Amino acid sequence: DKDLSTWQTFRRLWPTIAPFKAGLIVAGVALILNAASDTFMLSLLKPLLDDGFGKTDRSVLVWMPLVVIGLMILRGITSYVSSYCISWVSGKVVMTMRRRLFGHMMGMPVSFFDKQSTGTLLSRITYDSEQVASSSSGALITVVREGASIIGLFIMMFYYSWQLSIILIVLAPIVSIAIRVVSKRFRNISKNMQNTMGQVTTSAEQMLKGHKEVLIFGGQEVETKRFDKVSNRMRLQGMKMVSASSISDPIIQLIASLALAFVLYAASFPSVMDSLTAGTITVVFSSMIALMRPLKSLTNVNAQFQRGMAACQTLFTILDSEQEKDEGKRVIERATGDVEFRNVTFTYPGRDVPALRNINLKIPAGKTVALVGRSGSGKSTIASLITRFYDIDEGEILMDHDLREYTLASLRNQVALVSQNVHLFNDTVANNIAYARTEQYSREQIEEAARMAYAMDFINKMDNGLDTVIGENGVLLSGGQRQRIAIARALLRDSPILILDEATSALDTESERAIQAALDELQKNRTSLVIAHRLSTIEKADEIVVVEDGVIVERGTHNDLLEHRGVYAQLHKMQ
Amino acid sequence: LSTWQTFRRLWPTIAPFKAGLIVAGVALILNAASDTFMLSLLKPLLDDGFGKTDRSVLVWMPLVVIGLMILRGITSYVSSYCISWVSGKVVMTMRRRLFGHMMGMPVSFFDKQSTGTLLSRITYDSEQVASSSSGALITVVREGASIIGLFIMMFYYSWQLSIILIVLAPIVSIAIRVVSKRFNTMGQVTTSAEQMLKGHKEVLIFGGQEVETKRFDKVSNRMRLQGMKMVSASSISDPIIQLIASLALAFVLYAASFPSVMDSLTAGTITVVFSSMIALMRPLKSLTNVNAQFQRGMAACQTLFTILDSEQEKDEGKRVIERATGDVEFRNVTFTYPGRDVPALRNINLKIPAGKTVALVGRSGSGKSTIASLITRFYDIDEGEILMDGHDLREYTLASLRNQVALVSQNVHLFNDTVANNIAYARTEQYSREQIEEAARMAYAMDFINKMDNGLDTVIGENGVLLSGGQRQRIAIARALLRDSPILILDEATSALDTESERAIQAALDELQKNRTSLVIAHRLSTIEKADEIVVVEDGVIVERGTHNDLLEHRGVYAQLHKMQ
Ligand SMILES: Cc1c(/C=C/C(=O)O)ccc2ccc(O[C@@H](C)c3c(Cl)ccc(F)c3Cl)cc12
Ligand SMILES: Cc1c(/C=C/C(=O)O)ccc2ccc(O[C@@H](C)c3c(Cl)ccc(F)c3Cl)cc12
Repeated sequence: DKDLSTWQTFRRLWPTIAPFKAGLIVAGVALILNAASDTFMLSLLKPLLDDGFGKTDRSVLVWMPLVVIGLMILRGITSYVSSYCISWVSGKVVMTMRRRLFGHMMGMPVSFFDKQSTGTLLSRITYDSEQVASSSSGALITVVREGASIIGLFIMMFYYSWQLSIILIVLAPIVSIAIRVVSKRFRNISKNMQNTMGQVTTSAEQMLKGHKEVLIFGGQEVETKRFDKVSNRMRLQGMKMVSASSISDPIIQLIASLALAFVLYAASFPSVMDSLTAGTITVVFSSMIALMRPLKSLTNVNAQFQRGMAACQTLFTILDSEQEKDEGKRVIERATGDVEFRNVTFTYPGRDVPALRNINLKIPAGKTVALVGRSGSGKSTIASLITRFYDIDEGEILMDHDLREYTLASLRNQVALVSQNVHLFNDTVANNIAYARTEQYSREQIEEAARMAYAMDFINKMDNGLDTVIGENGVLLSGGQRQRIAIARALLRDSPILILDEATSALDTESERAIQAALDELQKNRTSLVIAHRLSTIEKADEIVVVEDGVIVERGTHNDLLEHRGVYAQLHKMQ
Repeated sequence: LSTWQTFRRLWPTIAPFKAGLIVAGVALILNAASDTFMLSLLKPLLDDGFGKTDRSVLVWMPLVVIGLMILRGITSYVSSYCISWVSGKVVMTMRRRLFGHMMGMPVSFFDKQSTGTLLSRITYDSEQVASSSSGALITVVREGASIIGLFIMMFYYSWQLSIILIVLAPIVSIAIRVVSKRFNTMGQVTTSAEQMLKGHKEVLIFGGQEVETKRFDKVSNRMRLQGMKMVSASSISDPIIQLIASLALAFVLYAASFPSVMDSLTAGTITVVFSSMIALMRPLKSLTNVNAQFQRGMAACQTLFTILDSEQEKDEGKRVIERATGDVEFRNVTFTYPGRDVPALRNINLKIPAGKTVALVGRSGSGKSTIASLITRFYDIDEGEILMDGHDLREYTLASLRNQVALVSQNVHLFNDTVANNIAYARTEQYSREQIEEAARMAYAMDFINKMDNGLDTVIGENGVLLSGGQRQRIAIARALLRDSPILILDEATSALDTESERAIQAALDELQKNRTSLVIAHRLSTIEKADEIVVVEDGVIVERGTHNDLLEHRGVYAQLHKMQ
């Protein structure tokens, strides 16, 4: 199962890697020469013992130290080169994975974000994309280098004492099965301790975060005894974790030791020790010893690699997720702003009570309409629907054509959102007022935008004034100032359809007559949809609609609904 | 001086277990000795086994190797188990100590530091200390035994070559020094992605996909460059070090050529001498880096002694109250958060007559929440006096005082356990499951509990991954209801009001607030208008108050405040 899953996942990833195939190829050749350094250095023992102590000083003297120094230079160079090439390929593929995930997540449905913590996604894309590369790199390096060295060593063993090698080979399958069984018995118990440590973490974190309810409700004994239990289980699982390998390693090298001691017990018998010499035994047996590390490394590569692909899969699924549905094909430059809800009903995902039902309303160009009604109702939902954050279930919302006929980009350039909870990207004030159009709007343009939004009183108080850096997640700006900055954005862009949210707005602003003048100047021109909560806007609004339980129950003018004096006057009395 | 004083402050926690350390130490000694005895055997094999003596190649070697390997494996297993046992015991003792102590600290301690930082103190630092110190001990003993076991063999089998190597060791040391000396962007990646996911709403309108894509491009590529840089630096270091060592060894071998030397050497003598020289390269590497790891361990440990030496909140109150159906009163209370010098609360006087619900409204940042924080004595005041039943809150022992208050807030933490057990938190045995279940429906929390797979015995699993914002709130109400606490503190600033079933929560509050003292940081219109007294807070002071004939018109701020929300 999992070999197949991991291999299809890998064939998915190879497109991302193939552009850096040159780096891969180079690293591989360097690894080959690296393994040959070691092979050719172990060969150097034969001429040393036989000739250099068969009465010849030239060997030990002139060249042997020279060749060793040169081989070590070669080893170091192959080492550094392979290291660098692999680290380069990995850096590239990791960064590529990350740009893919970022670009994709940016284009996801809003439902995807309100539901998931920003963190989990952020953490996964930084950690997993690095792990895929680490595991893949290690696996490749192992196969190449150590599979080259086992070849070198097997051939050398066969040239020097063709006989002894086969005794090792015939022993190989049963030794392999023995080692594999011993390995599978004990060492495969990381997740046990991962669970237990997750419990340690959970207890500690619940106590630290919920410190205040522990204090009020007096659960110190409960939390304590709980930690006493889980920490001891964590201890015991750490000890079982070590015991696994403490038991499995000596056993395994003992098995290999038996195989080698049999080979050596044949070294004493006459048929083969006659042809051979004291220098050949040395190189052959040292080859066999050297082989133990490559064999160990190679028989764990599937573990390493399948792990890498198991993380690559969690990245791939995020990529496979469905992005925002966008099939408009219609584009509009500077819409007029004639927005009409016809028979709109809509229920948020997962819920079972519609946030809106049979909603019918009409907003003509250049004029405003206030959505007042019991807090918690669907006026906010109405606002959210015009931007296609959520697709209605039944009916149709028209802009001049159904919103879903329009490209999301074109549809969204028509809409300007002014609320207190606007996001302040950490950057200059000017670049926050001209978020994604720094190239299109002049400095004087931005200056006048901020002036007309009655924001310059608190900008001129900044450190560098208008070029001061707001952000750092918005500490430097209060809400009454965030509103005016949002208003500056909207004035600059001069979008044809405004969505104004005074719900979250703070009317407790030392400067709110200025916020009111900014709004008056903002909405002179264009269609406006206010989730109203101010005396000023409901005073000047062209139409007031009263919403409860996702239904429009009364429509009319302020004065006409007070002459009427029905539900609107009930709200008037209440607020 | 500090690096060792910290270890001696720590040694008391370890000394109960020195019994394992010494056993591990002997095992390490014998392990080094086994590895040395095999290099010893190297000479008999060659010389004797091919001084025309199959006696050695059949008898000596095949069985002595197996014996030595058995001993090696057992010494390894034993030292492993001993060190692991002691290390587990100390990390357990220390994690338990830190959990208890941190829990006993005041809220002033938690405001400064992140919760995740304090969690790291328990999960990692406490393990890193024992890790680094265990590794220090093992390196010291094991490799300090191997180094001498090898040096002896070296000088014995050929004093000539060995002194030649020793005379070179100083220069080699200085050289490896000079090169091992030559041995933010991640924050920008996490930030560039996090403030994208934050402003996804603002990125979709204004069309900020392009500018964000290229911002990321920049940041990601910059960290890729940094990440390659570090590995390149690390990579080059060791090749050069191996080259240096190999130079010295090649010179030694050029020396073995001279006839005065070679004559002493045999096929086996030189073999084992150079074998031990090479083996010595890993003891030396380990023995030069050991004090660095001890340093980092003891630094992590003095971090935790900084935590342990901090003081737990003060509970000198010797007064107990079984239960207090009584009023809480603020008498000219003034407060300033430690570290700030502008009082969050100036001269304040506030009465919450028993049974009555006093709803206090105030601007989001104001000291309205500070009041409810003061009643439970999360912080002590600077001037004034808070009386519960006409006696200073500080007169009481904190346990009794907090038994009288129940907190209800959306963000109330739900601890990984059964729904039922969360409702009877810290008093699971006291209340019968009938009491619990009644408390559950009385809070309208049952509408969603039976939907759960095991209902009331379903466990909130994986740090609270199951429940909704609005569900936690009804569970908190159930907890306070069941406990039936005289003083109700109801936090509605964190409430998250827009929910699927808010009428349920509202009626739950209706039931809870009734015939019970309630002090609510109110945002809801309903809990406000049907409250006994409304109290406005502006900055550190109270501006104006009002009942039901005054709720009609307030002199101060209430008009605009009510108009905003
Ligand atoms: C020692 C060893 C490990 C290592 C596992 C670990 O260290 O965890 C892993 C896989 C192996 C597969 C075959 C095998 O066959 C023996 C006959 C053999 C060969 Cl073919 C060559 C040289 C030898 F020395 C031996 Cl003994 C030994 C193996
Ligand atoms: C190889 C090595 C490391 C390791 C550094 C690293 O790996 O980072 C660290 C410190 C050293 C100090 C002296 C030294 O002297 C050489 C001549 C020597 C001796 Cl005295 C004994 C046996 C030998 F095999 C060698 Cl070569 C070598 C050292």
